Amino acid sequence: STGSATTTPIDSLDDAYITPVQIGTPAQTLNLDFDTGSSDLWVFSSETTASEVDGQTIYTPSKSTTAKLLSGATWSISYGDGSSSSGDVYTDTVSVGGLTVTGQAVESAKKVSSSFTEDSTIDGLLGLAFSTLNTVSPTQQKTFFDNAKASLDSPVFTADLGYHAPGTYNFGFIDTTAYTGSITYTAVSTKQGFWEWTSTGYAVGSGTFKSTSIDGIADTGTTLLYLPATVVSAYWAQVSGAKSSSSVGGYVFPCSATLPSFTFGVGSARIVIPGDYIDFGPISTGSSSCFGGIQSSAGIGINIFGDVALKAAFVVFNGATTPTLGFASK
Repeated sequence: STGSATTTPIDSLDDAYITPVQIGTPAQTLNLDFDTGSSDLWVFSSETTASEVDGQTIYTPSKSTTAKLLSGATWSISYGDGSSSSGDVYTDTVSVGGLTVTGQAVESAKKVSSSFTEDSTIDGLLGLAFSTLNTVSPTQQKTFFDNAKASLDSPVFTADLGYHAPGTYNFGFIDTTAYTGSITYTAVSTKQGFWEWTSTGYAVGSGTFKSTSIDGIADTGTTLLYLPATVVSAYWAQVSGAKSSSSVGGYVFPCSATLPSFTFGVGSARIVIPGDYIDFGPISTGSSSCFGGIQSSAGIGINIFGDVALKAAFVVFNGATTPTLGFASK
């Protein structure tokens, strides 16, 4: 089997991407944030505290003939941005882009933090990191990918995120029309439960490439590119008037600037992030200070190749017995 679904930016900045997902019988379609940095499929639901719902579409298990309470199971998750959610668990039929899994754990939120409530466009998350990170207790659950894997034509999914445009998540096949050149594969460590890999270095603009190992994660659920402070300082030093602002919470730059590109290495290959991808616009409405898309990881504990980086590539998440990542230009 295969599946193919379009993913759409939630706003004009590509802050996140939503992908429609069918849950239950008859189908209830929710728009989920596919997150290769986490392993829970959770939804706004009929159980969510009413004051914490503001415009989201909810899953109502009582209206699904295939829903079953997963008795005694609870979940609770905290993300890198400080957001959180928790609740109880149903199993139900879940389909993405024509690919169906029966018996998927659908984590029903009883509580969500303010950042979820305030984002009316995101009806929940679909985790695509390794199932060792799933938070369901006392019986850990598998991700949609892990449950689909044995049925897929190939044990892979691909992320093809757009810049200010829709893109695609494919399951079970690699669309050879969706990228240019060849795919470069690189090793993955699953020790922390992430799609963790090592970039071979970077360049700023037209500058020389610096060969240096940068361990980080491929995380579709993170907006920005978070790299070591040395790398990030070297990038923003090429932008007149850029500075790190402790009041704003990262590097800002004059909105009048033209940003340089940023290149990262994948083995001997190179992915180029155009400068425009690094512009996240005014820090507040009408400001002439703009927020940068490359920020320091120093306060996180891990480097994160988020959407700024991933949207510049066609990315293969190879879930074979030995997992690997692949990157191609597009």
